[PDB]
Amino acid sequence: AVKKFKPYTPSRRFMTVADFSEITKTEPEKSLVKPLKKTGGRNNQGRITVRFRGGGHKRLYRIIDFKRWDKVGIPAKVAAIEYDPNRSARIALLHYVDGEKRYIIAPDGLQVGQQVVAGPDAPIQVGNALPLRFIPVGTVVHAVELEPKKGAKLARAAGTSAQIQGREGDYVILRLPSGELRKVHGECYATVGAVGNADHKNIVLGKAGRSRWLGRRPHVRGAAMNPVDHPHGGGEGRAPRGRPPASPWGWQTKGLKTRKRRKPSSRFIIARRKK
Amino acid sequence: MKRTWQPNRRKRAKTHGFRARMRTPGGRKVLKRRRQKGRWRLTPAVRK
RNA sequence: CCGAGGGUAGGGCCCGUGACUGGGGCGAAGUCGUAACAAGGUAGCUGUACCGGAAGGUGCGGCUGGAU
RNA sequence: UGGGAGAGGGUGGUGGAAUUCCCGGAGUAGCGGUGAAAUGCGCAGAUACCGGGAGGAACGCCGAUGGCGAAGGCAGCCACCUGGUCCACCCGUGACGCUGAGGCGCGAAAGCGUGGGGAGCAAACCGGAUUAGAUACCCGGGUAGUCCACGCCCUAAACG
RNA sequence: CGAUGUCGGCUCGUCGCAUCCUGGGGCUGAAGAAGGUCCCAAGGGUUGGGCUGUUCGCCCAUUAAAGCGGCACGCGAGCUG
RNA sequence: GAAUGCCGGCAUGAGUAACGAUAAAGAGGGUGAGAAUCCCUCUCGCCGUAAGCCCAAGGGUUCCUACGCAAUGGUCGUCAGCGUAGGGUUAGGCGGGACCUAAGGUGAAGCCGAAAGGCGUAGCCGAAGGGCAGCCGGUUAAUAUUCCGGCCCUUCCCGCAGGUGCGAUGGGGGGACGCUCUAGGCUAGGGGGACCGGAGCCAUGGACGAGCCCGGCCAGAAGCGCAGGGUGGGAGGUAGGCAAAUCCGCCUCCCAACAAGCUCUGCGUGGUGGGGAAGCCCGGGUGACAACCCCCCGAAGCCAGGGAGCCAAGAAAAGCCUCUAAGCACAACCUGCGGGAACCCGUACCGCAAACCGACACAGGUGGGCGGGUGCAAGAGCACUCAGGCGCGCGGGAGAACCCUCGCCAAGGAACUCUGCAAGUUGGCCCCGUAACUUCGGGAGAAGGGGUGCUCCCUGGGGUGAUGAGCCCCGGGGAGCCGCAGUGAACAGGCUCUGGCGACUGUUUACCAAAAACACAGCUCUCUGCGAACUCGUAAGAGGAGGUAUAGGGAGCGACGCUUGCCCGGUGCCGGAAGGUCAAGGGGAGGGGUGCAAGCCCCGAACCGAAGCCCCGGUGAACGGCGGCCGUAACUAUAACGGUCCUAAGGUAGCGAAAUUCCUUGUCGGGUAAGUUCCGACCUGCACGAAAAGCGUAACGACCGGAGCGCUGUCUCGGCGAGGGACCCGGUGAAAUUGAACUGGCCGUGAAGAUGCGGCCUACCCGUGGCAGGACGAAAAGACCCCGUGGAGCUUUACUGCAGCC
RNA sequence: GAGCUAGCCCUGGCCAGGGUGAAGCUGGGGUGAGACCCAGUGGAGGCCCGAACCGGUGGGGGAUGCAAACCCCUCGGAUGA
Ligand SMILES: N[C@H](Cc1c[nH]cn1)C(=O)N[C@H](CO)[C@H](O)c1ccc([N+](=O)[O-])cc1
Ligand SMILES: [K+]
Ligand SMILES: [Mg+2]
Ligand SMILES: [Mg+2]
Ligand SMILES: [Mg+2]
Ligand SMILES: [Mg+2]
Ligand SMILES: [Mg+2]
Ligand SMILES: [Mg+2]
Ligand SMILES: [Mg+2]
Ligand SMILES: [Mg+2]
Ligand SMILES: [Mg+2]
Ligand SMILES: [Mg+2]
Ligand SMILES: [Mg+2]
Ligand SMILES: [Mg+2]
Ligand SMILES: [Mg+2]
Ligand SMILES: [Mg+2]
Ligand SMILES: [Mg+2]
Ligand SMILES: [Mg+2]
Ligand SMILES: [Mg+2]
Ligand SMILES: [Mg+2]
Ligand SMILES: [Mg+2]
Ligand SMILES: [Mg+2]
Ligand SMILES: [Mg+2]
Ligand SMILES: [Mg+2]
Ligand SMILES: [Mg+2]
Ligand SMILES: [Mg+2]
Ligand SMILES: [Mg+2]
Ligand SMILES: [Mg+2]
Ligand SMILES: [Mg+2]
Ligand SMILES: [Mg+2]
Ligand SMILES: [Mg+2]
Ligand SMILES: [Mg+2]
Ligand SMILES: [Mg+2]
Ligand SMILES: [Mg+2]
Ligand SMILES: [Mg+2]
Ligand SMILES: [Mg+2]
Ligand SMILES: [Mg+2]
Ligand SMILES: [Mg+2]
Ligand SMILES: [Mg+2]
Ligand SMILES: [Mg+2]
Ligand SMILES: [Mg+2]
Ligand SMILES: [Mg+2]
Ligand SMILES: [Mg+2]
Ligand SMILES: [Mg+2]
Ligand SMILES: [Mg+2]
Ligand SMILES: [Mg+2]
Ligand SMILES: [Mg+2]
Ligand SMILES: [Mg+2]
Ligand SMILES: [Mg+2]
Ligand SMILES: [Mg+2]
Ligand SMILES: [Mg+2]
Ligand SMILES: [Mg+2]
Ligand SMILES: [Mg+2]
Ligand SMILES: [Mg+2]
Ligand SMILES: [Mg+2]
Ligand SMILES: [Mg+2]
Ligand SMILES: [Mg+2]
Ligand SMILES: [Mg+2]
Ligand SMILES: [Mg+2]
Ligand SMILES: [Mg+2]
Ligand SMILES: [Mg+2]
Ligand SMILES: [Mg+2]
Ligand SMILES: [Mg+2]
Ligand SMILES: [Mg+2]
Ligand SMILES: [Mg+2]
Ligand SMILES: [Mg+2]
Ligand SMILES: [Mg+2]
Ligand SMILES: [Mg+2]
Ligand SMILES: [Mg+2]
Ligand SMILES: [Mg+2]
Ligand SMILES: [Mg+2]
Ligand SMILES: [Mg+2]
Ligand SMILES: [Mg+2]
Ligand SMILES: [Mg+2]
Ligand SMILES: [Mg+2]
Ligand SMILES: [Mg+2]
Ligand SMILES: [Mg+2]
Ligand SMILES: [Mg+2]
Ligand SMILES: [Mg+2]
Ligand SMILES: [Mg+2]
Ligand SMILES: [Mg+2]
Ligand SMILES: [Mg+2]
Ligand SMILES: [Mg+2]
Ligand SMILES: [Mg+2]
Ligand SMILES: [Mg+2]
Ligand SMILES: [Mg+2]
Ligand SMILES: [Mg+2]
Ligand SMILES: [Mg+2]
Ligand SMILES: [Mg+2]
Ligand SMILES: [Mg+2]
Ligand SMILES: [Mg+2]
Ligand SMILES: [Mg+2]
Ligand SMILES: [Mg+2]
Ligand SMILES: [Mg+2]
Ligand SMILES: [Mg+2]
Ligand SMILES: [Mg+2]
Ligand SMILES: [Mg+2]
Ligand SMILES: [Mg+2]
Ligand SMILES: [Mg+2]
Ligand SMILES: [Mg+2]
Ligand SMILES: [Mg+2]
Ligand SMILES: [Mg+2]
Ligand SMILES: [Mg+2]
Ligand SMILES: [Mg+2]
Ligand SMILES: [Mg+2]
Ligand SMILES: [Mg+2]
Ligand SMILES: [Mg+2]
Ligand SMILES: [Mg+2]
Ligand SMILES: [Mg+2]
Ligand SMILES: [Mg+2]
Ligand SMILES: [Mg+2]
Ligand SMILES: [Mg+2]
Ligand SMILES: [Mg+2]
Ligand SMILES: [Mg+2]
Ligand SMILES: [Mg+2]
Ligand SMILES: [Mg+2]
Ligand SMILES: [Mg+2]
Ligand SMILES: [Mg+2]
Ligand SMILES: [Mg+2]
Ligand SMILES: [Mg+2]
Ligand SMILES: [Mg+2]
Ligand SMILES: [Mg+2]
Ligand SMILES: [Mg+2]
Ligand SMILES: [Mg+2]
Ligand SMILES: [Mg+2]
Ligand SMILES: [Mg+2]
Ligand SMILES: [Mg+2]
Ligand SMILES: [Mg+2]
Ligand SMILES: [Mg+2]
Ligand SMILES: [Mg+2]
Ligand SMILES: [Mg+2]
Ligand SMILES: [Mg+2]
Ligand SMILES: [Mg+2]
Ligand SMILES: [Mg+2]
Ligand SMILES: [Mg+2]
Ligand SMILES: [Mg+2]
Ligand SMILES: [Mg+2]
Ligand SMILES: [Mg+2]
Ligand SMILES: [Mg+2]
Ligand SMILES: [Mg+2]
Ligand SMILES: [Mg+2]
Ligand SMILES: [Mg+2]
Ligand SMILES: [Mg+2]
Ligand SMILES: [Mg+2]
Ligand SMILES: [Mg+2]
Ligand SMILES: [Mg+2]
Ligand SMILES: [Mg+2]
Ligand SMILES: [Mg+2]
Ligand SMILES: [Mg+2]
Ligand SMILES: [Mg+2]
Ligand SMILES: [Mg+2]
Ligand SMILES: [Mg+2]
Ligand SMILES: [Mg+2]
Ligand SMILES: [Mg+2]
Ligand SMILES: [Mg+2]
Ligand SMILES: [Mg+2]
Ligand SMILES: [Mg+2]
Ligand SMILES: [Mg+2]
Ligand SMILES: [Mg+2]
Ligand SMILES: [Mg+2]
Ligand SMILES: [Mg+2]
Ligand SMILES: [Mg+2]
Ligand SMILES: [Mg+2]
Ligand SMILES: [Mg+2]
Ligand SMILES: [Mg+2]
Ligand SMILES: [Mg+2]
Ligand SMILES: [Mg+2]
Ligand SMILES: [Mg+2]
Ligand SMILES: [Mg+2]
Ligand SMILES: [Mg+2]
Ligand SMILES: [Mg+2]
Ligand SMILES: [Mg+2]
Ligand SMILES: [Mg+2]
Ligand SMILES: [Mg+2]
Ligand SMILES: [Mg+2]
Ligand SMILES: [Mg+2]
Ligand SMILES: [Mg+2]
Ligand SMILES: [Mg+2]
Ligand SMILES: [Mg+2]
Ligand SMILES: [Mg+2]
Ligand SMILES: [Mg+2]
Ligand SMILES: [Mg+2]
Ligand SMILES: [Mg+2]
Ligand SMILES: [Mg+2]
Ligand SMILES: [Mg+2]
Ligand SMILES: [Mg+2]
Ligand SMILES: [Mg+2]
Ligand SMILES: [Mg+2]
Ligand SMILES: [Mg+2]
Ligand SMILES: [Mg+2]
Ligand SMILES: [Mg+2]
Ligand SMILES: [Mg+2]
Ligand SMILES: [Mg+2]
Ligand SMILES: [Mg+2]
Ligand SMILES: [Mg+2]
Ligand SMILES: [Mg+2]
Ligand SMILES: [Mg+2]
Ligand SMILES: [Mg+2]
Ligand SMILES: [Mg+2]
Ligand SMILES: [Mg+2]
Ligand SMILES: [Mg+2]
Ligand SMILES: [Mg+2]
Ligand SMILES: [Mg+2]
Ligand SMILES: [Mg+2]
Ligand SMILES: [Mg+2]
Ligand SMILES: [Mg+2]
Ligand SMILES: [Mg+2]
Ligand SMILES: [Mg+2]
Ligand SMILES: [Mg+2]
Ligand SMILES: [Mg+2]
Ligand SMILES: [Mg+2]
Ligand SMILES: [Mg+2]
Ligand SMILES: [Mg+2]
Ligand SMILES: [Mg+2]
Ligand SMILES: [Mg+2]
Ligand SMILES: [Mg+2]
Ligand SMILES: [Mg+2]
Ligand SMILES: [Mg+2]
Ligand SMILES: [Mg+2]
Ligand SMILES: [Mg+2]
Ligand SMILES: [Mg+2]
Ligand SMILES: [Mg+2]
Ligand SMILES: [Mg+2]
Ligand SMILES: [Mg+2]
Ligand SMILES: [Mg+2]
Ligand SMILES: [Mg+2]
Ligand SMILES: [Mg+2]
Ligand SMILES: [Mg+2]
Ligand SMILES: [Mg+2]
Ligand SMILES: [Mg+2]
Ligand SMILES: [Mg+2]
Ligand SMILES: [Mg+2]
Ligand SMILES: [Mg+2]
Ligand SMILES: [Mg+2]
Ligand SMILES: [Mg+2]
Ligand SMILES: [Mg+2]
Ligand SMILES: [Mg+2]
Ligand SMILES: [Mg+2]
Ligand SMILES: [Mg+2]
Ligand SMILES: [Mg+2]
Ligand SMILES: [Mg+2]
Ligand SMILES: [Mg+2]
Ligand SMILES: [Mg+2]
Ligand SMILES: [Mg+2]
Ligand SMILES: [Mg+2]
Ligand SMILES: [Mg+2]
Ligand SMILES: [Mg+2]
Ligand SMILES: [Mg+2]
Ligand SMILES: [Mg+2]
Ligand SMILES: [Mg+2]
Ligand SMILES: [Mg+2]
Ligand SMILES: [Mg+2]
Ligand SMILES: [Mg+2]
Ligand SMILES: [Mg+2]
Ligand SMILES: [Mg+2]
Ligand SMILES: [Mg+2]
Ligand SMILES: [Mg+2]
Ligand SMILES: [Mg+2]
């Protein structure tokens, strides 16, 4: 339930904040944070390769467990639910009866004090992870691996999930968060339930300052530039686009499909996205 | 107002210094040329 | 000291009036079409919504104060 | 106290028929639609037929001149939470009642906000007919919306 | 064109006369008063405001009158801009 | 002899401008060849959140002393940051290194590139971050946490005693962290004292006084005290912390817990060591056996890794503790004590500046700390002033114009002007009070007004004490006194009404534009299934992202409210296993050269053969587009209505003479005596219109319009006054410019605007202060304009390539 | 060549004083329970005033300058992009 402010400043009028209700611990586990080398959008050559980045809040990266088949059969108690500045989802700290500790991304409905486990034999309950082939057709699921043993790649953002739609041989058919229909291998792990923090998308940033806190520097329209800078540059007074709308680099940015045609994964994508 | 020369000994040695010049093809040709011309100082003088 | 009132400043209510504009009543000797009263020639009415020169139409749900 | 009937309400699960779309097979010269037509669709393989899948919405038979609710209104099936009500016993209280300006709550549909969902239908809109014309009625399309959550709107031939 | 600064204003004048006023006249469809028109005449004078960058113009209130032109459309090594 | 030629020399302007903040000077005494300028004394002024003091950059001997004055110093010079010489910088504890890591850089392994080279996990380097042991005073002409004095401390080596399963680059803990707010107790710093110490003073009418003036501390081991930080204790189990583990993690059990305990820091005290004013006398001596105490104020500093709240969620590695492994267990480590050992570099001086960056001893620029007192509500603001430092390296006169900065002005009060430009006005605090509209926050300091000093009297709560006095803070009531005037000086909003544009705070053309431009939250379209798309790179590798469609890229629009219509023929994008066209290659009917021949060699039809284009369809918050004619209604005018041409389709809602309207000062209304502007309307919109968004919108704006009130030298219309220049004298002494010059007016002439030609007129020779009409004055080989088969930036359905993609 | 300037990365530092008074919390009122209302507490904000600090709005001066962008008076931000 997003939190709102009274309009005691021009910006507080619209600014909204997460309610941080599910959060039970306000300090990261020390053995699980490492320094996150801020890039500014600049590659190893020193060059901006992703425009308008930098200047946001300092962050420690918390090491997240995206395998989980790492510890088949070893259950763990959900000790805490923590804020993570590096992702939209909240994270859950797990204490394993093993003694080992690690984080997973917090599903919706996870409860501090409940237990979870990974493996072909795990109950179909929230927080448990299984190879895709042992999860009932129809259950929603998150943190899905794309290929076996390669890590969770799909449905990781706040409020997202995939759904098992059926089985076919060594593979099982998922509906990705995008609505795409895709074959994923059945030995790929996933975690029953959807990702928590669903109200994330209802947040209203509120002012220019809030973007800056997040490392988002101001974005400058091509139409505000000159012809040396952008296809949409120049003109006297304001100008319509005068040509098909184009990127800084000249390619068309309305409709033009960009996925590589002869890509091997095409054999595994049943139907391109909706919407 | 603030002008363009703001001397900084560490900046000077690390940019034009002998070891900087020697690291690089262009920098070695600089020393060759300075030596070939008979320069008394191959590199800026800076105190440390 | 209080004090008729005068002066400065800001408010409330009321009346008259105003380029122009909105529909209304009446006039009738016009123009357009014919919405309603018969099953009124697409049964009618209806709250609402969107539309149309105009009466009106269509949608959604409702009433019979609907002919056969 | 002891029983009864019921689409009363709320939450969550879930079953089948049909429509649409998608894949596979088989098949070919039309299909669709009307008062009659045309637009539309179809040899780039449609319609009709069989197999598979997705998805939304509404619940045939029972069904009634029926039942329940204060009204609006409520209909597959199951479970939980919950309201009103009738009956028989005549057990307890001892007029504790009736009505009700203001108040508060509920209030079909359409409509609004935020976010979902979107099969069928369908304002606006586009086209075909009809016609003297036809900003309609009829036909082929089609967006809001119709559906879910939360919050508004507070209307009606809200009628007996 | 190895540069002659461009509109308007301000300041400061000075000149022409095809005279707006004041002085002198003839004619009048000049009774008087007032005016019309032409002649002579450049000595002096020729207001303050509203609008607009404006020159010009319109308007307000006056006035004997509220003249028109030249001086690199006078005047930026005088100002404004 | 000319090239705005090149190098040099020297002229002219000219004894001219100027001599670099308007903080300011005067006299006496000395020195010396020489003195406004050097030294000394007295008087005066200026800074005092500095114009004082400390530190870091940078500078590099500029420091100290002697002896100098050619040049440097905007004058002078005996002086100096200048010339010559000599001296001066002292560390186990301060800073850096012999320690640690950050970004980044480098880089065993590895990867990539014609070469040169590019990358790259570990490792290494890299600091103003982590870590680590010294405080007070004295001493020199010049260094001092460095020398000395006192009191402390760290590490290494060796030894002794006791203790222990010792042992590490391996495991673990810890180091270890944000912003805002903030408690308790202290310290730094400050104020007061009738108390303590002190040389002295009694003026000029009074005062021998609870008089004036001066000072009344600093460091300090252990121990102790106060206040805080940190930390649970024991057993059993164990499958995790890439080996092991008794450590840590997890589970369970038992006493303990807002306690204490143990531990660490701060503060106080503390053996002891220091310091110690005014005044006086020639830096020193004296004061002085100096005193060395009480009360209040009180940090942003300390305890500290304290506490609370919030979202944007806040380095690393070593030191350190602990665990164990090989090893080794007569060793090794731990604790205590003792003796020995302890290296390298910096240290002067300047440091908001005359020593640094600006060519200058340049009104500019330069990071950190300390920055006293009183008063004004507060404060680092303002005025004055302490300590401390200065009077800005040309002076002396004069008392014009004119300029600059400043003060006042009768009557009027915007009449000024493009514009109230500029300058007035207003001005802090306390109280009263305050509108439309509104997104309910605001608008709001709205507007408007009243109060403000001082004295006496009565009185209320607080802080420190003790509950009291004393001190300090916040108040309240009454009666009086003076002045033109009480925030008496300085610092300190003029206000209102109404339009345009942009929602808002922000951002920008360094050095002519701060805006209506850019950005912005928000809205929509679109691409991307992850070895993502996209970006950089030849590549490797990177970014994206240690992210995963509630995510990332691209584009437009731009808070919010109500909305966002019609046209898919062209272009673009998307979809379309049919067809048409289509290259290399395949195929080889047929034809050719040559050879006596087998053969060798060349051409070559049908047919097969991608993407792309053609073709079918979709698509507008994709590029874009969104008409014309004739007729028709009881008067006129007009045309709901009809007809007709054309189109892919003919502009919807809303708005409109507008940031758009040519005609144009459209017409009407409002305001004014008068309104080309303004506001409100109308609509024949030259040439609005719906995300190059349409129409609104509270709040906001150094944006751009219009009006009013207040108040004014803006003006009528000018006057006077002040200081700094201008002027005169002494000192020093430029500049652009310059064919040479013995350089007048008019009317003419002349390449068409003549000091220089003609005629006439006027005119003795040479300066000084002033004004700008001319010398087509100076400056810059006109930016406009044209020309050159000159150049460069930019565009595209110009031509032709290339990358990239298919 | 990034010792000027622009952006980012790492690591440090600075922002006197005063004003406004969001959420929350407690108390009371209210209700069937609530919403909500009032007081006190509280201390939010690209909040308000204003130094340091960062700027550069309007005017004047300067224009062979003190200065190849300065000076004076005014004026913008000053817990935040
Ligand atoms: N205003 C510049 C003069 C100038 C500027 N800087 C130096 N001189 C100019 O155009 N000057 C030239 C003369 O050199 C000339 O008089 C001129 C002046 C004005 C016009 N014009 O059309 O308004 C044309 C020509
Ligand atoms: K010219
Ligand atoms: Mg929640
Ligand atoms: Mg809000
Ligand atoms: Mg709030
Ligand atoms: Mg709220
Ligand atoms: Mg506000
Ligand atoms: Mg606002
Ligand atoms: Mg957040
Ligand atoms: Mg919150
Ligand atoms: Mg949460
Ligand atoms: Mg934290
Ligand atoms: Mg760590
Ligand atoms: Mg990382
Ligand atoms: Mg990173
Ligand atoms: Mg690198
Ligand atoms: Mg490099
Ligand atoms: Mg970037
Ligand atoms: Mg999170
Ligand atoms: Mg969130
Ligand atoms: Mg949002
Ligand atoms: Mg961030
Ligand atoms: Mg932008
Ligand atoms: Mg531009
Ligand atoms: Mg460029
Ligand atoms: Mg280009
Ligand atoms: Mg381009
Ligand atoms: Mg363009
Ligand atoms: Mg443009
Ligand atoms: Mg244009
Ligand atoms: Mg432009
Ligand atoms: Mg533009
Ligand atoms: Mg623009
Ligand atoms: Mg254009
Ligand atoms: Mg591309
Ligand atoms: Mg794959
Ligand atoms: Mg610097
Ligand atoms: Mg230097
Ligand atoms: Mg340096
Ligand atoms: Mg350095
Ligand atoms: Mg450097
Ligand atoms: Mg070097
Ligand atoms: Mg070589
Ligand atoms: Mg040399
Ligand atoms: Mg030599
Ligand atoms: Mg060199
Ligand atoms: Mg009276
Ligand atoms: Mg009808
Ligand atoms: Mg009819
Ligand atoms: Mg009918
Ligand atoms: Mg019509
Ligand atoms: Mg219709
Ligand atoms: Mg009904
Ligand atoms: Mg039935
Ligand atoms: Mg019934
Ligand atoms: Mg009874
Ligand atoms: Mg009884
Ligand atoms: Mg309703
Ligand atoms: Mg509805
Ligand atoms: Mg649909
Ligand atoms: Mg018609
Ligand atoms: Mg609609
Ligand atoms: Mg809708
Ligand atoms: Mg009924
Ligand atoms: Mg010349
Ligand atoms: Mg007469
Ligand atoms: Mg005559
Ligand atoms: Mg005359
Ligand atoms: Mg005359
Ligand atoms: Mg005259
Ligand atoms: Mg005029
Ligand atoms: Mg005119
Ligand atoms: Mg008269
Ligand atoms: Mg003239
Ligand atoms: Mg001229
Ligand atoms: Mg002319
Ligand atoms: Mg002319
Ligand atoms: Mg003229
Ligand atoms: Mg002229
Ligand atoms: Mg002129
Ligand atoms: Mg000029
Ligand atoms: Mg002029
Ligand atoms: Mg002149
Ligand atoms: Mg001139
Ligand atoms: Mg010659
Ligand atoms: Mg010359
Ligand atoms: Mg020359
Ligand atoms: Mg020459
Ligand atoms: Mg020369
Ligand atoms: Mg000479
Ligand atoms: Mg000379
Ligand atoms: Mg001269
Ligand atoms: Mg000078
Ligand atoms: Mg001055
Ligand atoms: Mg002297
Ligand atoms: Mg002296
Ligand atoms: Mg002071
Ligand atoms: Mg130097
Ligand atoms: Mg010294
Ligand atoms: Mg010396
Ligand atoms: Mg000398
Ligand atoms: Mg001399
Ligand atoms: Mg000599
Ligand atoms: Mg000299
Ligand atoms: Mg000098
Ligand atoms: Mg000197
Ligand atoms: Mg010596
Ligand atoms: Mg020592
Ligand atoms: Mg050593
Ligand atoms: Mg290292
Ligand atoms: Mg390298
Ligand atoms: Mg260091
Ligand atoms: Mg040290
Ligand atoms: Mg010590
Ligand atoms: Mg010394
Ligand atoms: Mg051990
Ligand atoms: Mg160790
Ligand atoms: Mg950390
Ligand atoms: Mg740190
Ligand atoms: Mg902050
Ligand atoms: Mg102390
Ligand atoms: Mg004090
Ligand atoms: Mg006496
Ligand atoms: Mg002590
Ligand atoms: Mg204490
Ligand atoms: Mg174990
Ligand atoms: Mg002494
Ligand atoms: Mg003595
Ligand atoms: Mg004594
Ligand atoms: Mg503070
Ligand atoms: Mg590290
Ligand atoms: Mg062994
Ligand atoms: Mg031990
Ligand atoms: Mg050594
Ligand atoms: Mg040394
Ligand atoms: Mg030293
Ligand atoms: Mg100095
Ligand atoms: Mg300064
Ligand atoms: Mg400083
Ligand atoms: Mg110097
Ligand atoms: Mg310079
Ligand atoms: Mg000087
Ligand atoms: Mg200076
Ligand atoms: Mg002090
Ligand atoms: Mg004051
Ligand atoms: Mg004050
Ligand atoms: Mg101030
Ligand atoms: Mg002076
Ligand atoms: Mg001077
Ligand atoms: Mg004089
Ligand atoms: Mg006056
Ligand atoms: Mg007035
Ligand atoms: Mg007045
Ligand atoms: Mg004005
Ligand atoms: Mg004033
Ligand atoms: Mg004042
Ligand atoms: Mg008002
Ligand atoms: Mg209000
Ligand atoms: Mg007031
Ligand atoms: Mg106002
Ligand atoms: Mg007094
Ligand atoms: Mg002052
Ligand atoms: Mg003020
Ligand atoms: Mg107003
Ligand atoms: Mg606007
Ligand atoms: Mg703007
Ligand atoms: Mg703005
Ligand atoms: Mg707006
Ligand atoms: Mg803004
Ligand atoms: Mg701001
Ligand atoms: Mg500029
Ligand atoms: Mg510029
Ligand atoms: Mg510059
Ligand atoms: Mg410039
Ligand atoms: Mg420039
Ligand atoms: Mg300027
Ligand atoms: Mg500008
Ligand atoms: Mg501005
Ligand atoms: Mg913008
Ligand atoms: Mg929007
Ligand atoms: Mg590239
Ligand atoms: Mg890579
Ligand atoms: Mg990456
Ligand atoms: Mg990464
Ligand atoms: Mg991502
Ligand atoms: Mg923008
Ligand atoms: Mg339309
Ligand atoms: Mg089209
Ligand atoms: Mg098209
Ligand atoms: Mg098409
Ligand atoms: Mg085109
Ligand atoms: Mg084909
Ligand atoms: Mg053949
Ligand atoms: Mg077109
Ligand atoms: Mg367009
Ligand atoms: Mg139009
Ligand atoms: Mg108009
Ligand atoms: Mg308009
Ligand atoms: Mg227009
Ligand atoms: Mg025109
Ligand atoms: Mg016009
Ligand atoms: Mg016009
Ligand atoms: Mg007019
Ligand atoms: Mg006119
Ligand atoms: Mg105007
Ligand atoms: Mg104007
Ligand atoms: Mg008109
Ligand atoms: Mg016209
Ligand atoms: Mg545009
Ligand atoms: Mg526009
Ligand atoms: Mg509104
Ligand atoms: Mg507005
Ligand atoms: Mg602003
Ligand atoms: Mg502005
Ligand atoms: Mg004057
Ligand atoms: Mg005076
Ligand atoms: Mg004077
Ligand atoms: Mg003077
Ligand atoms: Mg004077
Ligand atoms: Mg001639
Ligand atoms: Mg002539
Ligand atoms: Mg001659
Ligand atoms: Mg001759
Ligand atoms: Mg002659
Ligand atoms: Mg003459
Ligand atoms: Mg002249
Ligand atoms: Mg002059
Ligand atoms: Mg001449
Ligand atoms: Mg001239
Ligand atoms: Mg001239
Ligand atoms: Mg020039
Ligand atoms: Mg030129
Ligand atoms: Mg040239
Ligand atoms: Mg030329
Ligand atoms: Mg030229
Ligand atoms: Mg130019
Ligand atoms: Mg030309
Ligand atoms: Mg040519
Ligand atoms: Mg030619
Ligand atoms: Mg070119
Ligand atoms: Mg830092
Ligand atoms: Mg601040
Ligand atoms: Mg309060
Ligand atoms: Mg709280
Ligand atoms: Mg506050
Ligand atoms: Mg603030
Ligand atoms: Mg602020
Ligand atoms: Mg503020
Ligand atoms: Mg700056
Ligand atoms: Mg300025
Ligand atoms: Mg001004
Ligand atoms: Mg002035
Ligand atoms: Mg200049
Ligand atoms: Mg200045
Ligand atoms: Mg100033
Ligand atoms: Mg401020
Ligand atoms: Mg502040
Ligand atoms: Mg701010």
